[PDB]
Formats: sequence, structure tokens, C-alpha cells
Amino acid sequence: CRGDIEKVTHTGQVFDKEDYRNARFVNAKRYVNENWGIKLIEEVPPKECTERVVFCDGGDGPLGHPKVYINLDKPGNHICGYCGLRFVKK
Amino acid sequence: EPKDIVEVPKGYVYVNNKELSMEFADITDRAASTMFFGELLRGFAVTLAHIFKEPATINYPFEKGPLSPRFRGEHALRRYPSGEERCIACKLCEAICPAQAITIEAEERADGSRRTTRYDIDMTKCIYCGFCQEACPVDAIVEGPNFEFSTETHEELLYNKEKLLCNGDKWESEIASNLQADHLYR
Amino acid sequence: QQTLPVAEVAQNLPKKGYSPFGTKQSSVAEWSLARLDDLLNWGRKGSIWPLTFGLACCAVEMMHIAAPRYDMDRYGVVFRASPRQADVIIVAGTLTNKMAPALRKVYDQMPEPRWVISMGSCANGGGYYHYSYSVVRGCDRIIPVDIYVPGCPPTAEALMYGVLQLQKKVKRMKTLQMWYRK
Amino acid sequence: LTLNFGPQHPAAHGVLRLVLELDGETVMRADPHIGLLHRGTEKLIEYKTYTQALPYFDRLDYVSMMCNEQCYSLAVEKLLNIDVPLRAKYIRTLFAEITRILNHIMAVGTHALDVGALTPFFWLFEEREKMMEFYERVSGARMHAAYIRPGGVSLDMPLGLMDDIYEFASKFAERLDEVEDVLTTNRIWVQRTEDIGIVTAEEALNYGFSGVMLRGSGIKWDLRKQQPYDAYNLVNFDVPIGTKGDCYDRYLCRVEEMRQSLRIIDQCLNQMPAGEIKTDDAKVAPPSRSEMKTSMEALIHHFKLFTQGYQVPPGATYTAIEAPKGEFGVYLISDGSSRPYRCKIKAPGFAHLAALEKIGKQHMLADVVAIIGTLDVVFGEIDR
Amino acid sequence: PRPLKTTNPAAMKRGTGGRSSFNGIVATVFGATGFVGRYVCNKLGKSGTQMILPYRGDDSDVIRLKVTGDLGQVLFHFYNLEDPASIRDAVKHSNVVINLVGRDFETKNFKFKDVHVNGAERIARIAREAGVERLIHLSSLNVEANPKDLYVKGGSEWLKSKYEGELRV
Amino acid sequence: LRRDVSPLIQRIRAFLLGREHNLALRFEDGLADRTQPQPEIPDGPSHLLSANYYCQRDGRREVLPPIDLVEQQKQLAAKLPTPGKVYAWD
Amino acid sequence: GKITVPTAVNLSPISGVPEEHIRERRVRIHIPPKN
Amino acid sequence: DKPTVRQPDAVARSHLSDFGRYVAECLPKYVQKVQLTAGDELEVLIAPEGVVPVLQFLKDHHQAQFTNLVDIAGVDVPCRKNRFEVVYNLLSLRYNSRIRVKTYTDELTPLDSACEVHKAANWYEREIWDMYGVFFANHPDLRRILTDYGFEGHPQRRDFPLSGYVELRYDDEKKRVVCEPLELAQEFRKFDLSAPWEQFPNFRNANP
Amino acid sequence: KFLGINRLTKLFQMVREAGGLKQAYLKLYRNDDLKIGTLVGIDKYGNKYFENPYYFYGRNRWIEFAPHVNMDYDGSMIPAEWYGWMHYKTDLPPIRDGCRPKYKWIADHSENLSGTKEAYYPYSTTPNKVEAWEPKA
Amino acid sequence: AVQQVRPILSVDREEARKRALNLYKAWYRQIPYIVMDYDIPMTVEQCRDKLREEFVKHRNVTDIRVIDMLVIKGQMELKESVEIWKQKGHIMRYWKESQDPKPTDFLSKFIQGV
Ligand SMILES: NC(=O)C1=CN([C@@H]2O[C@H](COP(=O)(O)OP(=O)(O)OC[C@H]3O[C@@H](n4cnc5c(N)ncnc54)[C@H](OP(=O)(O)O)[C@@H]3O)[C@@H](O)[C@H]2O)C=CC1
Ligand code: SF4
Ligand code: SF4
Ligand code: SF4
Ligand SMILES: [Zn+2]
Repeated sequence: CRGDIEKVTHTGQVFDKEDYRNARFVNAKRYVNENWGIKLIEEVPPKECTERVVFCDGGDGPLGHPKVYINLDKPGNHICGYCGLRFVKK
Repeated sequence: EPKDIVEVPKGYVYVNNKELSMEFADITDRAASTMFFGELLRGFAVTLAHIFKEPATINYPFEKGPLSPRFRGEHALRRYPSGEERCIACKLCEAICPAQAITIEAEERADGSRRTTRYDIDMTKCIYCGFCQEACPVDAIVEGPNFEFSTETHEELLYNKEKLLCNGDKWESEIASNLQADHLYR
Repeated sequence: QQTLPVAEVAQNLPKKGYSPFGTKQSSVAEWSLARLDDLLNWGRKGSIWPLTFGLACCAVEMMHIAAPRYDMDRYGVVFRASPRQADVIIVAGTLTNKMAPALRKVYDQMPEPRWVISMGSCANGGGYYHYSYSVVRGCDRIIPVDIYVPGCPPTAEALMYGVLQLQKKVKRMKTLQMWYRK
Repeated sequence: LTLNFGPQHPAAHGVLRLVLELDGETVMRADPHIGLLHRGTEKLIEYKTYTQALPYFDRLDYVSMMCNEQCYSLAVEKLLNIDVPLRAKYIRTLFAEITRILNHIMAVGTHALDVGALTPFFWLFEEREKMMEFYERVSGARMHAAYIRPGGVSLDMPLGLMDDIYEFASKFAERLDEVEDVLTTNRIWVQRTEDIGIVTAEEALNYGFSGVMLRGSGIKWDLRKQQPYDAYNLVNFDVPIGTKGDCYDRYLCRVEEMRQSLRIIDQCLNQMPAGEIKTDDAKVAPPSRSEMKTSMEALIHHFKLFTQGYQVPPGATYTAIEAPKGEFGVYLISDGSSRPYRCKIKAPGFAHLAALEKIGKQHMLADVVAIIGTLDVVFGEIDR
Repeated sequence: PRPLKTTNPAAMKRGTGGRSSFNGIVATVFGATGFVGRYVCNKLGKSGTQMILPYRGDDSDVIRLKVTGDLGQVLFHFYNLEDPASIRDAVKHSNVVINLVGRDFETKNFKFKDVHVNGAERIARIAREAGVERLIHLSSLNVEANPKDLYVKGGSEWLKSKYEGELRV
Repeated sequence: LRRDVSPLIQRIRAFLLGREHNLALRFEDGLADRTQPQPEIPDGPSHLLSANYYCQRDGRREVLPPIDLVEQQKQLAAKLPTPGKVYAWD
Repeated sequence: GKITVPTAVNLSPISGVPEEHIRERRVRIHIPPKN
Repeated sequence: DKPTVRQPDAVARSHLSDFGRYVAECLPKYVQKVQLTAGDELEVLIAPEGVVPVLQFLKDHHQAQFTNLVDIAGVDVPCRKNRFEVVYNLLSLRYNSRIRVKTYTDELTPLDSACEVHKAANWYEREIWDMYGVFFANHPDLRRILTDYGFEGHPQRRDFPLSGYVELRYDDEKKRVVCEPLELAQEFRKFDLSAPWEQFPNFRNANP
Repeated sequence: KFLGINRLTKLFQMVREAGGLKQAYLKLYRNDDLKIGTLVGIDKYGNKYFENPYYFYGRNRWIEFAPHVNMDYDGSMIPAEWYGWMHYKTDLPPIRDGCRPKYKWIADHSENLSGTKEAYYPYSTTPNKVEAWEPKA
Repeated sequence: AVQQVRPILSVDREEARKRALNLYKAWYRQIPYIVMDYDIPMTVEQCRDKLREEFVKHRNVTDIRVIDMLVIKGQMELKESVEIWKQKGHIMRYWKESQDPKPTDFLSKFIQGV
């Protein structure tokens, strides 16, 4: 048996056993990325900040995403819409 | 020094403008070059001198020729250092792709992100022009250093999102080095 | 994929050898046919003669493997103008609607074995004129293609990588073993 | 004898179909059949924007890349009334001269392969590969650089590029002399190139000839001096003019063009100003990535100019520059939207090939092979 | 009322009828490298039918069939007639199996019974165990239970072999 | 040092060439460095913070419709003419 | 040198439109909707 | 000072304006309108009956030696009554100038061939005929120069589709390259790149 | 020397540095030219990268692949970190350059797997959009 | 409803019909040379039947400039058929080969989805 056919991707897609389109994988490997972004962005801890508004750059200046400012007045974790890093105010 | 048939102006240079010489020394010189193959002897000597030159054969694939950090090769999708995929499904690359190879279909993910459900690049349609990496606001899509990706089968060049993500995982060091050494030019 | 083997793991691995079949054949007739097929594939991969079929810009890189830096002549590869004397046809350029019966007739007059290399995005998949009125959507609809070289003007290392991949395909050809198993 | 110099034939450039009627070795009639490489370029330009239709010109005449991008860039800049900076002008001048040498290396190698001497083909294609390495350093592609854009150039020059261009241009002249030691004044090359395809002055004037076909016959028309463009008036050079109008005068004119392009390259490396590469109108040129990732207006202009093209004012223009083949022209007509309404391309090889029916009569078969060898035709721009 | 098997709406018939369309048929043309196989492959590929195309010999004898279909409509699969697992791998995702396996002469590895009788019965029972809806098999016109010789002695073994293979199918 | 023949073959090659031979291939010491410091791109004329308005330097909006030359004389009037300077191409 | 013609012509034979597209296609003349 | 704005050439404006009034005065029968566009280019808008007598005039006059004809361009504008326009671009080497001569032509209405004036019109007038159907009367041979031999239709009209009507594929039953109705594996994605806000107020009332 | 006798002992020390005459024979049979150079790098995959500026540009750096494979080498055995060193993008090997990311999610290098029974084959990545109606439930 | 235009290749409908008969006569004379010089499966009688079918397809037209346009394009195709520039595949494009005949009834179009 081959375990690379029924394995789901990060987009929630899998060919079921009654599908005709699994005949393309009888001679070739189905490429599924094992590095999902959801677990790899849930693995990092949130960043604690004291000021009301913060900025997220995503890394280096010219090599990161465009600069955004996040307001941390609401309690909870605020997620940057570009990189996915979470900020929190104490 | 032969005379000029046409008077050469200041801003121009004339070829085959020399008069044919009629003094007996030049006629005997041209006659001996015709009869005894003197100019053919000079051509043979110039040809034979290139046997002793260094060969320029670069012995592929043990030794590979020069490239550049700006080089356009296999398209690839990068990732953040934290691990989240960089491509925010903003679709400027498909709008700017002149052969329209890129197909993007996007849905909201479970945590609320914008990231794609489908990112396909037809590499049989892609012309390797690099407009997508210039039109990418984040550094998501990129021209990798790889060009040894010839395929046996036509369908294997239809690159999926998982193939581009695997190319980004495989080629991350050289792509990051090229982007570090090239971002201030762009 | 597979992870390429670490040198601690790869030092325990034995040498691959030249033959893709291996020397572990059971019958002496099967072993003799395997070595005869190895010699035949070595003679075929030792000299493939591509045909001077240059349709468009890709061919400007095709002459750049003729060029002294890359030097296709030390790979068995030398251009032949007549289609009878040539092994390979390298579709290097844009196949159009007026170009289709010419390419099909030139391929059909070539003698078998016939390996075809599609050089460039106009050769495979249509490419930058894929939605044109008078461009065939890749040459795979007309001529059967063994190697597809990806780049719009393939670098000449990538075209020669396609040539080495064709040589690995020719070295992997099984004819006499199939005859013994037919 | 009716015969086809078809697309397989190597003296043809791979898509030419010369249906020629032969009485012995002489060519009684020669009808060129073209359009075997017609790809529908003008139908495909109108469905795309200006920066999306820029890489078509790299594929039109594919031994003159930066000249075609320069001609399209001057078309769009003349429609937009946008003046490029001086460093962009000098970079475009230097790369147009590098492009001119690359084109004439291809012409000399193709003509020598058609005549028969196969050695200067490789002898000059090593030098051609060194300039393609220079193109690869400056842009990232060995050809179809997509480097010249409307508004300047796409990227700045990398550091130390001119420190290789100078060493290369110092080494190129000895290779030029080694090519003329085997091609020039060899009696077989003269017998294949002298008094063959004689083009008169009224022939070249009436039949729409341009470039070297004008200057083989004695016409002093060079478009880099009569109508200057992109710092060609700040450089000084001589123009090669032939007398007999045969293949030998055109070959000598092309090698002399390679000689004068070295001193234009020398002047371009000698004076190069320190400044910007693109025009600073951010609505016609993309901004820097630091400004795109930092400021708001540059991000909006990056978003807009990389989704829907810059709004060119409605109007018609016809620009024309000196290609190495001849006169390369763009008749660009814009309707005010982000896409061109019409982009007609004047290729010089089309008008050079249109007189093959009269030139090829009462010539021999090897004469006609040398005529297409000296016509300097590339059928991508002829078939458009 | 003939029922549908899987009712997957990515697997029904769509399109006008060219190469890029799909007619809901997944064909497995056995012996497609032969004389009838070329014409039936081109006829199936001109309508939009995905074919699995199992081949026995070299890839060079079967690589000419990629021009019949569109992208992804032509597959390839290596098999032997005596090996049942490769046939079961070939027909596990199909609904139409076309059997063109035949040979006009006896071979040192395969006799007439090993091609027409045993091989076609093996292919038919593997396709029946794999859930294939329809099977197409080809025979001779003049098949009889006991066909007599006319000129050559030892003849009509081919007709008897095709009749026995048809009966076992 | 450079990869080259002994001086006997050098003088034979220089005699057969007819000129003093210079090497046609690049070397590492005769080329620019591949790794190199980061540059800075100088600003242009409109990167000044003050006195820069777009309408004073607006290239696209200064384009007018073409002038009817027959009507221009009629609405402005209320050595033979040449299309350019004479160039002698002989 | 002028002739007399009706002002309503039918250019469907001299164009490249096949019969299967000229006999059954409906053309909508419309102002496009404002976003 | 404005360095990002292209400065027009005044000596290419005054000479071309005087020559435009000159050619309007010398040929009032054919010339309807002369105009000096932005970019210092002169356009002459002739009647379709005056293709030959205008292009001959600019060929052979002492004050206009437009002896070079670089390109003949056809533009299909289907909104107008006469949909096609034909643009002859002429280069004058003696006076170092350029002119554009534009005329309007319908597909049924023929046009005068300029092959007797300039021999480059032997081929350029074929190309428009291959791409628009503009018939050029009294031509040496008016053939199909660029499209396929069995091609039906003129492709560069705006009423012609981008992907064409038919495609070609090899049929190994007929042993030949046969012609099939068009089915694309991925359709052409038509992008709606329309500007909802006008950006040029100088071209708002340029139509009357 | 004028004649070139001193290149013969360079060939002899090439033979001795190869490991003998048989090892020089199988080095000349495998690597198409015999060269000397300073050993710059060794991969985790077993490749060996040598540099020597005596040769001209394009030939001064070479790879010798891992000795567990013979005749099946190709241009895709070079990993990502040494690809810019072998292609003259940078002049810094990974043993000296620290600009490389060396992150956790970096996948190891793989060769061109096309033509084998493990190559990549594309598929639709989005799930089914239109959900049908099941008479049950 | 009447405009004055420039005639193309004709001045009256009888002259245009006469030149169309010239075109049909030259095509009918060029049929057996087309069958002889091309490697096509169609015979002489099938070629003549196809020529009659393509003429009665354009039987319906009435306008002088349209029928002269048709005569001009027919003479161009004929000149591409006397001098052999068209191939065997270009000659066999008149017969719709490799094309399944689409049904005309509503039931078969309803089952096939057309
Ligand atoms: N004149 C005719 O054509 C007639 C044919 N038939 C029947 O029609 C059918 C098809 O005939 P046709 O195509 O013309 O004949 P072919 O012999 O040309 O084709 C037979 C096909 O089956 C393959 N094949 C042969 N033997 C075996 C085997 N032992 N195992 C696996 N595959 C095998 C062949 O592969 P490979 O490429 O290796 O050869 C080939 O693809 C046959 O069943 C035949 O009996 C009946 C009456 C008349
Ligand atoms: S431009 Fe970049 S971030 Fe935007 S959709 Fe394309 S790849 Fe993704
Ligand atoms: S390089 Fe060009 S063709 Fe390739 S995906 Fe990017 S934009 Fe498209
Ligand atoms: S694939 Fe690219 S380089 Fe090759 S012919 Fe097409 S456009 Fe030219
Ligand atoms: Zn962020």
C-alpha cells in the first residue's frame, strides 16, 4: 500500500477511493507538503507589548512585508494579516 | 598608399574606397599572393595558431558556467522565517503574468488568513520573465536558481502549489542569499 | 521526493555500476541479452545526432551548445542537416499552423529510433503565444516528445541537461530483455 | 526545376520556404513563402497592457533585444511625454551597442556558415557568449532581458560590470583581427561576396531598404546621427559606407560597425553619470521596494501599475530607430486605456526580403544562398 | 433505468466533444500498441476519453500514443500478461476495458492458449473483480468448436484458441 | 599564474598569429569580485520634501489633442517651406 | 466610375465565421454595468 | 525646470507646420486635414481616391522627397462607418523628415495600390490584405502572405477572436495534420482593466 | 621551462595525488579531465568541492560527486547552499558564509526524479465547490 | 437605401456571375491535376461533388461586391492549388475529416448536452 495518496493537504483536499483521478498516481508520486503553515504559525508564542499601537514588519525592512500598525486596546491576541504573528497587550 | 575614389567626409568611414594600384611592385605583390597562396598561407597560419590556444570547454556537469544573483530560473514560493507561507493571495502576479500562466484560487483559512487554496504556474506557459517577483509585495514568489528541471513528461511541468512549496523548501538558502545580495538594486 | 543520502548513510551504500539492469541476472542467455542491450545502448547514447531544426529564438541557444564554451561535440552530439542521418529532432522554437505538416513530414522521414526534445515554452505547452490564432498549443499534439526542456530560452546548461537526460533514457532502453520476455 | 528551400534547410533560417524555379544552376524565379513563424503578435498585444506587451519585442527580432526594447520604450515615452535620466540614456546606448555587436556576430557567423567557413562562427560565438554573460549579470537572462522599460531601465547596473566590460572590449579587437585574417581578403570569400546581389541607390531608395542595405550602396543614412535618441548625440563615432553594394561591402560595413561600436562602448564607459535609473513619475514607473513596503502612495502605485497598466494619453506615434538589421519602427496607437489599441511593427527584414524576387533572378544557387546570408534577415520580426 | 456508479460531479460527461472535454469513460486498452490499438486510441482521444494504456514491451513502442489524447488523458503502465497484480493495478480505476490482446503466431514464451485463452480470461476475471462496468473483447468471425483444416496440417489452432478464449471471457 | 603553455609553444603561436597574443579567456584575478558590498541608489530631482507638486511636473496631462494646421492659420490670421533641414546624403 | 448598391450588405460568407457560429449565436448590445 | 517632461523640438514643429500648410495648399482635392500631433509628427488625412496621387507627389517633388516608404499599417476601428484606416509612413532622407498619410477604407471598397509609386507596397499591401481584407486594386499579385494556406478569415480585425476559430492536430488515422474546432484546455482569462475615473481632461471634448 | 618538461612532473604529482595509477585511471575515466585543486568543501551528501585559480574562469571550481554512485550523476546533485558557490553567484562557501538561513523547515536536496516511478504529477488542489444533495439525510 | 461605391472586379451582376463561371470552369479543369499531384484519399468524382457543394453553399448571395470578394478568394485558393503550396492536409480540409457529425434532433443533443 502507498500512504502518499490518501494523505490530505493543507487545503483540505484528498481524492477518495471511488475517484478515477487516482489512476494518475499509480506510476507517479502524489506531492503533499508536510510543512503545514497552520501548525508552524501556531507554534510561535505571541509577543507581549506595553504600548497601545505596535508595528509588524515581518523580519528585515526591505525583505519583509509592508509595514502595518496594529491597535492592541481590545483584549486577546491580535493577528497580523500579512505574516500571522500574534501580538498581545498586558 | 592608394588614392581615394570618393572623398571621405569627416563623420563617415569608407570601405573598398581604395584605388587599385598600378605600379609594378604592387602588381607583382598581388600576383605572387595570387599564384603562391600567400593570403591562404596567412589564413592557414592563423587557423593553426588556435590549436595551441586554451580550449574554452567548461566540462559540464562537473564544472558549471557563471550565473548571476538576478538569474531567472524555476519559479518557487517562499516562506516566512516563522514558517507561515508568504503568499497572501493578492493576485498581482497573475494580473502581471503576460502569458497568464498563474492561476490563483483563494479562500479564508480557519484562523482568518488570506492564504491560497490553489496556486498553479504552468511552466510550459511561463516565459521566465520575472514580472511576478517584481510585482510581489511580500517576497513570496521568486525565481529560483534551478534550471536543471527538464522533465520526461508534459504533465510534470504543470506546477502545483505543493510543488512550488517544495521548491521553496528545497532552494531556500540560495534564494535567500540572492535576495539578500540583490534587494537594494530592486 | 527522497532525501539525498547523507555521507554516513551513503558510505555504507555500494557502488551503483554502469548497468541500470545490474549483473545479477539468473539465466546465462538473459545475462548475455542484458550485456548486448547494454552495449547497444552505449553505442546509441555514445553518439546521438540531432537535426538542424531551428524554428525560432530557442535555436539561438541551440547554436550556443555548438559554441566553444559548452561544446556538444564531446557528448556524441553533432548536427546533421538531412533528417535520414539524424537521430534526434530538437523542436527549438514556435510551431505554427503552417509549420505543422512540415514538422510532421520531417519527423516521419526520420528513421526509428526517434527521440524528440522539446526546447522551450513555445515547443511544449504553447507558451507565450498559447492563445494565438496560428500557433499550435505545444508540439505534443503532433510529434511525440521524450524530453521537455523548460526555460523560455533554455540556458545552454539546461538544454545540455536535457541532452544528458535523453542519454540516461537511451541508457535505460530495454529492447532485448523485452524480446526475451515477449 | 521547381524546388523548395524549405524550413528544414540550413541556409534558410529555419522557417523560410523559398519556392524557386531553376534552369540549371541559375535561379530563374524565387518566390519567398513566409509566415511559417507567424505567431499573431499584433493580435496579442491589444489584449495586454504596455508592460505586458514589452516582452513581445524581445521575441520579435531576437538578435536585437535591447534595440527592440529601446524602440518600444521610446514609443511609450513619446506617447507619455516622459524624459529618461542621463544614466538611463547612457546605459541604453551602451547596451544598444553591445546588442549591435551581438547582432553582427550572428550575421557574420550565419553568412560564413552559409558560404561554408564554419570556424569564425565558433570563434565569434565565444565572444557572443561573453556578452550574453554580461546580459545575464545585468538582467538575469542570457537573452530576452526585459531590462529596458518605458521610463528608463528596470534595474540598476551591478557593481563591477563595467570592470568586466572594459577588459572584454580591450580583448575583442584581437579576435576581430583574427576573424579578418581568415574571412577578409580570402579569395574564396571574395568570390562568394563580390559583385553578387548588386543593389543600386534608386533600388534601395524605392524598395524601402534601410540600414546596411542603404549604406552598402553609398547612401550616408544612419539613424543614430540624423535623428538622435538616448544619448547617441553625446557620443562620437564614424559610419561605415560601402561603394559597390555587393555582399563584400555589406560584410565590411558590418565588421566596421563592430569596430565603431567598440569606441561608442569606450565613450559610454568613460562618461557615465551617477544618478537614478528610472523616471521619478511614479504613475508611469514602478517605485522602489523600500518605498513600496514603507510608504502608502508607492504601495498604491505599485498595486495599480502591476494590476492595470499606466494610462497612456490617446494618440498615435511612429518611432523608428537604427536596428542593426536596419530601421526598426513602432507605430503605436493608444485609445487612452491601459492597453494599446494598435502596435504595428516595421521590421527592416520584411522590406529587405521583399526585393529578393528581383535580386535573386539570373543568379546562381550559391549566389542566392549568399544573398540570404548577407540580407541579415530574422523571420520572427518578418512574420511578426 | 440504468443507475450511475459513483455520481461524482467531477467525473460526469462535460464539454462539446473535443480533446479537452470528458465523456465519462476511463478506457484501459490492452494491447494498444498494435494495429487496431492505434486507431482505437486515436478515436478515443479525439472524443475526450482518458486511457490508461498498459504496455508490455519498451516505452518507445508506446510513446507514439501521447499525441492521441490531451494533457493527462494518456497514461502508461508496465505489465506482463502472466502477472495478475500488474493487471489489477492497471484496471483498478476504470469502467471500460478494451481487450485487443492477440497474436497471429506462436511465440517461445506465449502460445495460443497463453494469449487468447488464458490471458483474456485472466484479464476478464481481473476486470470483473475490479468493478469494471463494461468489457470489450475481439474474436474471429469463423470461430467453431472443432474447426477443420483446409490446406495446411496443424492449422486452425488460432480459430479454436479464439473460440475457447471467447467462451472463457 | 595563468593556465598557459610553455614559452616555446607561446612563441610558435605568436609567430603563426602574426601579432602579440593576449588571452581570450577571463580569469579570476582579471575579473570583478562576485561578492561585493551593498550599494545606495541616489535620489532624483523630485525626491525633495518641499516645493514638489505633481501638476508642475505632470507629463501625462500636458498632452494635447493634435492641432488642425489648416484651421490654425485661419484662427491665427484673424524661401519655400521644407519639412526639415537639408541633409546631403549625396 | 461608381455603381449602384443597396446599403445593407451581408459579409458572413466573406468572413471567417463558420455556419455553426453564425446560425445560433445571439449578440447582446449593452452598456456595461457601473461597478 | 521640469526634467521628467519631454521637451518638444521646435525646429521639427515650425518646418512641419509650414510643410503641412504647403501640402494642404498644393493638393486641395485629396487632402482633407493636416495635423501636427504631440511628439512632432505630421499626419495627412487623404480621401481614399487620392492614395496614388498624394504618395506620388511626396515621392517626386523638389520640396518633398519622401522617397522612402517604411511601413503600411492597417488599423481596424469597427465603430466608424469606414472601419479600416490605412497609414503610409514615409521617410524623407533629403530633408531628414517623416510624414504619415492616413486614409479610410471599407472591406468591400477597394483601395489604390501604391506599388507603382513605392515597390515596398508590393508586400505591405499584401499583409493588410492578409490581416484585414482590404483589397488593393491593380496589384501585381495579391496573395496570402502570413497566415496558413487553408486559413479562412482575416485575424487582426477586432471582430475576430483572439484564439481563432480552429486548431490543428495530427491524426494518425488520416496520417496527416487535420483541422479541428477550437477547444482550449484553459480559457483566456479576460481582465477588466477599465479605468472608472478619467485621467486626461484635455481629451474630454476632442471628438468633435 | 622553455620546452615544457616541468609539466610532466605536474602530471606525475597529479597521478600521486590521485592515489596511485589505478585511482588516477578511474579518476580520468570518470572525471573527464585530471586537475589539482585545494579541497574547499565536503557536503553532508558526500560531494567534494575543489577550487584552484590556476585555471581560467568557468573551470576553476569543480565538484566531484559521492563515490557510492557512478555513471548516474547529473547536474541536480548539487544542494542549495553550494549552488551559488559552484555557479559564481557568491565567492563565499557555506563553511565561511553565515548569511544562509539554516531554518528548521528546510527540506533536504533532491535530484530530478523525472522519468522514474516517483516523479511529480499534478492535481487539483481546491476541494469540491458544488456540494450535491444526498437523498439520505 | 442606395449608395454609390467603387466597384471591385465587376460592374454588374451578370459580369460577376460570368467571372464566377470562369472560376468554376478553372476549378473543374484543375480537379484531376489536384487528384493526381496530391496524396489524398478523395477521388475525382468526390472532388467535383465537393466543388459543387461549395458553390451551392454560396448560391444564396446576391450582392456584387460580396460575390466578387468570394470570386477573388476562390481564385486565390485556386492559385494556391495549381502551384503546389497547399499540402495534402490543406486539400482535405474541405471534407470535414476527423470530426464527429453532430446530431440535429433535440433528444441526442439533450443526452449529449449540446
Ligand atoms: N487481421 C486482423 O487484424 C484481425 C484481428 N483479429 C483480432 O483483433 C485483435 C487485435 O488485432 P491486431 O491489433 O490487428 O493485432 P496485433 O498483433 O498487431 O496487436 C496485438 C496487440 O497485443 C499485444 N500483445 C500480443 N501478444 C501479447 C501478449 N502475450 N501479452 C500481452 N500483450 C500482447 C501486442 O503488443 P506488441 O506491441 O508487443 O506486439 C499488440 O499491442 C486480436 O485479438 C486479433 O485476434 C481478428 C481477426 C482479424
Ligand atoms: S503577487 Fe506574490 S503574494 Fe501576491 S498572489 Fe502573487 S505570489 Fe502571492
Ligand atoms: S516569470 Fe513571468 S511568465 Fe513566469 S510566472 Fe512570473 S510573470 Fe508569469
Ligand atoms: S520558448 Fe521562449 S525563447 Fe523559445 S522560441 Fe518561444 S519565446 Fe523564443
Ligand atoms: Zn506582519
